[PDB]
Amino acid sequence: ESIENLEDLKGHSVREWVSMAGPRLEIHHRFKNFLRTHVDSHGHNVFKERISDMCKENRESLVVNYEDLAAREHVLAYFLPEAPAELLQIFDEAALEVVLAMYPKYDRITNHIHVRISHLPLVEELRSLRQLHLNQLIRTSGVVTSCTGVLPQLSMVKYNCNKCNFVLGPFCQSQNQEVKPGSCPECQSAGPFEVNMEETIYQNYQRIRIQESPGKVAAGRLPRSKDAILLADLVDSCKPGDEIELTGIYHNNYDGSLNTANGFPVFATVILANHVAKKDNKVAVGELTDEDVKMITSLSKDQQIGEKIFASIAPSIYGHEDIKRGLALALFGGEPKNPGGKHKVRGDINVLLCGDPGTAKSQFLKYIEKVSSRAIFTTGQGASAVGLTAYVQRHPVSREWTLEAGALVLADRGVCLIDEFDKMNDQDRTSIHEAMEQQSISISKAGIVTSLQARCTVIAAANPIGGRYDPSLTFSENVDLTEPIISRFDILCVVRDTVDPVQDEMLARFVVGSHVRHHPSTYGVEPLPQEVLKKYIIYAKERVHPKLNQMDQDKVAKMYSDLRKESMATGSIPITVRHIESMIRMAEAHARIHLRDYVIEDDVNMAIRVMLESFIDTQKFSVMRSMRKTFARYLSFRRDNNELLLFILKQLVAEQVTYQRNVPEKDLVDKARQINIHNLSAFYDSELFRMNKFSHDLKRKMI
Amino acid sequence: AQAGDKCDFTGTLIVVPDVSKLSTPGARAETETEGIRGLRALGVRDLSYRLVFLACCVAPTNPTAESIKNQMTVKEWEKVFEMSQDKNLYHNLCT
Amino acid sequence: NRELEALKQRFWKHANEKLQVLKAKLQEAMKLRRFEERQKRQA
Amino acid sequence: NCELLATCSALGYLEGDTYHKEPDCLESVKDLIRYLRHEDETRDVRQQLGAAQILQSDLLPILTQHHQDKPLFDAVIRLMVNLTQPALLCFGNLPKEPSFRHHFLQVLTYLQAYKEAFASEKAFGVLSETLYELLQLGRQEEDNLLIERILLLVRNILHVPADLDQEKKIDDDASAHDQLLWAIHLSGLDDLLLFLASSSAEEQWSLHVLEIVSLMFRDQNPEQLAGVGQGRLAQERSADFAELEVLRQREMAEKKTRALQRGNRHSRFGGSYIVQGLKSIGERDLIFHKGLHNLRNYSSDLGKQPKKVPKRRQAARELSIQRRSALNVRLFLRDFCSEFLENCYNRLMGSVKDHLLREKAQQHDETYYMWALAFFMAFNRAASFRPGLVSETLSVRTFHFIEQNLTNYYEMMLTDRKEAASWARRMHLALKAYQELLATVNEMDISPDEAVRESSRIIKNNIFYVMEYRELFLALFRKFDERCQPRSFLRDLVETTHLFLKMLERFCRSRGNLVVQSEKEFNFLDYLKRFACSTVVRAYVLLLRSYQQNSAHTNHCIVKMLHRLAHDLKMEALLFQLSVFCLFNRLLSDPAAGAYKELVTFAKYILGKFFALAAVNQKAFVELLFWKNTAVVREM
DNA sequence: TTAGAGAATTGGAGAGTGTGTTTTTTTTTTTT
Ligand SMILES: Nc1ncnc2c1ncn2[C@@H]1O[C@H](COP(=O)(O)OP(=O)(O)NP(=O)(O)O)[C@@H](O)[C@H]1O
Ligand SMILES: [Mg+2]
Ligand SMILES: [Zn+2]
Repeated sequence: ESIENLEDLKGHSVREWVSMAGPRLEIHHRFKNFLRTHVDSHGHNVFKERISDMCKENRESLVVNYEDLAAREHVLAYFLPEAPAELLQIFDEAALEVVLAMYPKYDRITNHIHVRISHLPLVEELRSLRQLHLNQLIRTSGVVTSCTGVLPQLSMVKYNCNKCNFVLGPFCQSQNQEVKPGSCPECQSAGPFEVNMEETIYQNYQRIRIQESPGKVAAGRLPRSKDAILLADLVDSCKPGDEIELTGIYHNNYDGSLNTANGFPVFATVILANHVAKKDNKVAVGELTDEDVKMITSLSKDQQIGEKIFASIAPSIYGHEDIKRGLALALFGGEPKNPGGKHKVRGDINVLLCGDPGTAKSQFLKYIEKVSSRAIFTTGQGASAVGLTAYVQRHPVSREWTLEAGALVLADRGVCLIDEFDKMNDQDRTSIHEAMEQQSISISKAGIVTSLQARCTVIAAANPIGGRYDPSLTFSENVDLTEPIISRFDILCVVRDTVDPVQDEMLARFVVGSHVRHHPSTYGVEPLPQEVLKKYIIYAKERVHPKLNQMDQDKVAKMYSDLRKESMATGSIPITVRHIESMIRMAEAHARIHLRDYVIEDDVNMAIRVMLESFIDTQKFSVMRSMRKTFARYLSFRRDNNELLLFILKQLVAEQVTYQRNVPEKDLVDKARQINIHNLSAFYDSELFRMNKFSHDLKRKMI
Repeated sequence: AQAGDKCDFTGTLIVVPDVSKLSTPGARAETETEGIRGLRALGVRDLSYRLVFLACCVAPTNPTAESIKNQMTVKEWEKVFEMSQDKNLYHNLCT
Repeated sequence: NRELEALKQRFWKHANEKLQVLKAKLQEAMKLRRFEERQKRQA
Repeated sequence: NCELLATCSALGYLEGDTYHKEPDCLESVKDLIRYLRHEDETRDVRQQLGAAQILQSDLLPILTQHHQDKPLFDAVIRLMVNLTQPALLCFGNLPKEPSFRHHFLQVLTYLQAYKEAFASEKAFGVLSETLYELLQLGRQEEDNLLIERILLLVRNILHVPADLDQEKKIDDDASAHDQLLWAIHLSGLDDLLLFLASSSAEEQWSLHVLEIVSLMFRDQNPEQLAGVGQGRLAQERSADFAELEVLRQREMAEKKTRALQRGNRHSRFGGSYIVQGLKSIGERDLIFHKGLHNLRNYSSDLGKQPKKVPKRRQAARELSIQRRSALNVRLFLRDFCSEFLENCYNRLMGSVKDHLLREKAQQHDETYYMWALAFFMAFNRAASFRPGLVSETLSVRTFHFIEQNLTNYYEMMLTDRKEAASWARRMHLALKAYQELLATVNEMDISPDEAVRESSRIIKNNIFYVMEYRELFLALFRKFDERCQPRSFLRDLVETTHLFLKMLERFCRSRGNLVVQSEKEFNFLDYLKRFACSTVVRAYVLLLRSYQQNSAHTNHCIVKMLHRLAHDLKMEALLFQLSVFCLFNRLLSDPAAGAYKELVTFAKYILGKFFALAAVNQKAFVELLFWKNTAVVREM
């Protein structure tokens, strides 16, 4: 059989070389070995795990990282950008017969597997593409401006003879011209032919136009653009408005239309795609590994996970712990539901940050834009009603009316960030009512009558009247927003830059510390790393769906009723059900933060606390004392419950010592799981059992 | 060269045919003044012409750390060094 | 010129087409592979 | 493909500037030789190995860095000889069908690549060092075999046609052949070739060394080569500027003549005229449409196209154009000619003629003999002339040898139809050698030595006494064909005929020379009246058509012979022809007519004689139309 | 030995075939 070789030395060109049988077989064997022997830094066989995660979901597409392909097999990384079509075909075959070794019945699911190359280091600016890059693998970035529909393209076509029954054998379709038979071998009739529509093999096709991102280099200049072709599983990888990162072969062909347009032998160009990522969706649940899931689920075991997550939001901002808490609950979000299959209620949580200048509200919005996937940002007069919701336009080539996505539709399962919300026009600001509650955008324009989905969490920032918040007035008395728009915000936040010299010293020292820490070169818990937090959020929003079975209905109802009573006398607006459902959503969000499948009393207490503290913040400064006493005493500011566990421990020890004289941690937690006091960890981190000389050990379990 | 720039171009004025009128073995034709006639490639059509400036060079008409390190000649190095060591450079630069 | 060179050093302290670079730095590793194969065969 | 790829890749790997060979590389090259010996008729293994560039990639590094491994080295030498074998030998003949001609072209392309690669000086350095050791040793069958294969490798690399589409290179830019010659010079193998030619101990290689020298000199001609002094570069700079200046001025003048020919109004500026005194092809007068400025110099073929003459009727054309080699290469080649003429010519040429006598030479090696006989004799004539250095080929035996070869090539040209052009090229070589011998016997009369003057008179007496050297020119003119022979052949033939008739005139006018051949009486004008034939004047006029492109000496020769034939023999009416009169019309209407004083004066003389005859009678116009035999005496 | 008449081979001119060909409504942003 054909003999193995040193690959990198040859007299041929690279394309000719890898086309020859000997080196083709050697490349095939090398890539097979690379797939079956590559390991992570920790020693995990990477591609066994990736192939199993592919064959479970039937994704029929294997993503490979160049930055370790180069580490394992040098010459394959050498030939890949030089002869990408040939090497990628060889990689596809090798990957297919590796996958059919791991899962022998997978040919029932798919007969062909595509190797998709990622993290290609030879990135190129979109306007910097030249003739030097032709027929080579490139990586570019840009915003998708246009997409065709997903269309069937011929791939292996059989032609019925124009005068008889015979099928002329398969022709491999190209992207340059429609392949044709000429004349039939059974009888040499010629010219037109019929495609056998049943036996012909088709492939998915989608042509997209991408241009430079508006903020990248187009500083008043017009942006350059390129066409790209997506084939097979790469279709529907992107939509218009997506900031994609595209790897593909820069391919060119003769175009007579361009020749007559320019008066020169000018060849059209197109990118044959090989991988599509997105620069906002830097992490996705379809890309999470078993180790990521393991370390996420290990982090959830920590009782401090709520505090860690709250401290992990915008860690370069001092203080504003209530703001970080509310933003965490909105960032994780509640659970949507439809009881009875006839009555929808939203799961998403809306936040409004009101306050005076220099208080990091816009900075919070920018942080949320950076951390969260599918996020968008807009400001004041820059936004419009039509752009926020959806717009109807003459289609560029068809010239028929077409509906197009606005802000809240492009963020249909993300976050829409609206900075300086008080300064919008009323016609712009009232457009988001349906999107904020009914989570649809209904359009009746130019013959289009349809409703789009807008399941978006709106987080907004604003200043009060005159810029400076005055504590002499209620929130409603100085915000200038109306009740229908205020009540749609689940969480109301007030930030005030009041003078307090010790707090000013702490804040200023932290700000100077941030400035010296981030040179180019209230937390008390330490944050998570932001990469870990992104993985945690994207895991929790998909792999967890908190259910509700019991939440102490009479407690919440009593709380809501006297909250309505107190609000009737003052200046913030708990419209009837929206605040009840805000509490339900916040309890579900807290359960999601803890990765709980079912909502518990602690989550309900947290939701009640958030609602009541926000409501107390909206009161006049003189009224806060009476209001805070009213809700704090009766309505469940459940700080801690150490006394019951102290006397339970003392009772159990008294009985045990009496028994001994005439595993105690197990004895303690048995009575603690019998009585509704199950969160025993607070008792162990509290001094009440310590000055009673009790202590704990997870190994010995003696106390 | 970008739009709005005032630039000096050097090259040659060339004549460019109406390529839409020419058929060839490579590719077919793609179809107010008269134009020329009689070529085999042109067929029965008539070929018009237009003037194009084939620019071999472009420059303005009036003109990073690595870029600074390369551009700074010895006189400029000495000048910026003397300015950095200039006492009361504050008031000197203000004036 | 030592102080001027020190100013240049401070400037460089603050100071902080690629297919061919890739090919060269990779061809170094392939040269290493050839050398190691040759040594192992000749040993 | 796969087995050949495996076996060739098995040989060795190249690291930077060094080559490391695998232990079984000897058996690998033996396998490659085995595949080459069992090729298909398409030369498939040669094609595949050339495509793989295994010669450049592996064999040249092995030659230049592992020549100490002798059993590998000789196998590598034989393999390179087989790979570099010329395509005409590979296929037997130039093919005539598309597929095999494509195969020929592919093999030839890989030969271009091999020749480009071998210009690296280390290859010929190793070859020259090896052959130096071998000739010091010279003796064994394997040793002389290795000498033969080294010489055949040098022959093979020298003998490839240059692909002048890619070698589309200007006046004295170094071609691939120039770089190869410079590599030979730097390696010192030229000194070994000189040693082989000068030494009497190994004369069997003299024929091969003659072939090597004949392939070294291909672009060059001796008259230009001998004049390359050390200060020639500055002179050629000024000459290039002057030539560009005159070319540009000539083009500007031609542009202005065209501009004044057409009007200053645009093309569609209409208007039509009738020329009342000029009948059309019908009965009515001609209607003219192209304007008064086209009428100012009216011609009745302004709107017409040329005729498509068929393939079997088209004239032959020159196979080369005179690009000079680089000036350093020209200096080296002049020095090589000097050393070859001084140290090597007599012994080598005697040895080659001895090889022809022994009849072990190949079927056309006397073409190389006659090439050298032309080239180095003409080199001796240029610059300081010395017959002593070149005495051997002045023998009458060489004249007889050239005459029999030329007549044999002439007969084979007239009979061997399928190969007639190559026989014409061989006859041209023989004619050039004959011309140069006429030149040197002319030259030595000017020398001051009485002994060589005696030798000159001896040679002239026997050569003009023997008739077959004399009648050969009439034979060549009578069966000259433009369809087979290029214009350079006719130019050389005219120059040779003028020189021969000049020397015969001088000999007969200074000495009696009363008998020829069995003696029979002889006079000079009797022989000159043989050239008063329609075919001869037709050929001379055919060369006269290119008077602008002809050299000044060629114009002098052609007008001198035609003026002799018209005036002294009193046969102007033979030259009365209408094509000849069109030639005279273009000559007289030439803007550069002042540069051709002898030609225009001769044209006016013959035209005046014609118009005298026309004034005598109207029959001259009809007789002017058709070529004419000895019945021309009616007109005279 | 040289030149003209009868027979053989191949170029291409011409016939036939196949194919190609301003003005109104509705929206959106910005200008006053
Ligand atoms: N507690 C804080 N910690 C760190 N930086 C802070 C803090 N408060 C304010 N800043 C800084 O203040 C600057 C302004 O932030 P920004 O988000 O624009 O404030 P703002 O709330 O939007 N004020 P305004 O736009 O007038 O309503 C940023 O550089 C913040 O980092
Ligand atoms: Mg702000
Ligand atoms: Zn059929």
